[PDB]
Amino acid sequence: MILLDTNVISEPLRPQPNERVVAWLDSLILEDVYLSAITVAELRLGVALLLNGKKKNVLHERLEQSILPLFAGRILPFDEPVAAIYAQIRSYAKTHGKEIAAADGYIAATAKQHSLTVATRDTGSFFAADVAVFNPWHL
Amino acid sequence: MILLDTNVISEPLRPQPNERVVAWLDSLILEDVYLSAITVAELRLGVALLLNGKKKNVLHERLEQSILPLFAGRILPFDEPVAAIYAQIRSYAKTHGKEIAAADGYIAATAKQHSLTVATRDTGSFFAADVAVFNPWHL
Amino acid sequence: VRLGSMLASIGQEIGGVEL
Amino acid sequence: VRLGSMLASIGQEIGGVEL
Ligand SMILES: [Mg+2]
Ligand SMILES: [Mg+2]
Ligand SMILES: [Mg+2]
Ligand SMILES: [Mg+2]
Ligand SMILES: [Mg+2]
Ligand SMILES: [Mg+2]
Repeated sequence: MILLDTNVISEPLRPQPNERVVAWLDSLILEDVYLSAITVAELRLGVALLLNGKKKNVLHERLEQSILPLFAGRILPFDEPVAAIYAQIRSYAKTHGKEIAAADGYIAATAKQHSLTVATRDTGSFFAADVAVFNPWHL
Repeated sequence: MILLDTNVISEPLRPQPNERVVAWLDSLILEDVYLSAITVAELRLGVALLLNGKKKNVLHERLEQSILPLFAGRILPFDEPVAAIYAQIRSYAKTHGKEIAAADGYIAATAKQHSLTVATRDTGSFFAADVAVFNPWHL
Repeated sequence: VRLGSMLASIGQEIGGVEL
Repeated sequence: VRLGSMLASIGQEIGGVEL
């Protein structure tokens, strides 16, 4: 099962997206792909900060009415159980000279709690969190 | 209803806590006090990073077996609805020259979603989030 | 079905964005 | 009942901490 990090779901939306990432996303079974509520918040914030009004309005519509519905029932919250895993992962990394930022920590804890592999371009923090990861920029 | 920020619930645990804050906490009706899962994660992380092993073990026990049970059923998750409020609040602050960090944004969005007043020492970010706030260091 | 293609299509109609 | 007092008691038995 996969938990898509913000940098992966955002790649296809770029002017010249990496074809390898797009193809990988196309090989996945939708029902097996999840999003953390944290990633949804970051996606929504990114859209709301666009400098081009026209683009923002259109992308807001597409995000809410076309993209997020693909994940209905699979937007995972950061709740009490995930909070426990978060503290465990971040403290362990810290007491072992590893680096994990809060944001990455939230995603990593969500994935561990649900037994998911994190898809992300930046695998560093997740390796330290001892959570499975996959970088779609690679084969 | 109140959402306690990390700096408030942590104050009584200090060597010489501010008596005004402790008294304020004592005037509250427990059932009307909530914690964000984000704050629980930060409290748990803080305890796990203590340099004194003995202290860490004892405080871990007290947090899990004595403190958190006081909030059973009232540890609020950061879920999809809260994510929407988060993006709204942070983008609005940004487009209006106001400052709100991610961490404070999560707490503020949780409070707005549940119609709660945030209790915190640092009211700055919450004022910009247009969420009710109360600083127990004041009367 | 094809998640990547679905997203790439959105990016193209708006001219692309950096999220 | 008294949330602040409950917490202050914990802080005192452990010697106080900075969270
Ligand atoms: Mg995610
Ligand atoms: Mg938005
Ligand atoms: Mg989550
Ligand atoms: Mg809280
Ligand atoms: Mg802990
Ligand atoms: Mg929350």
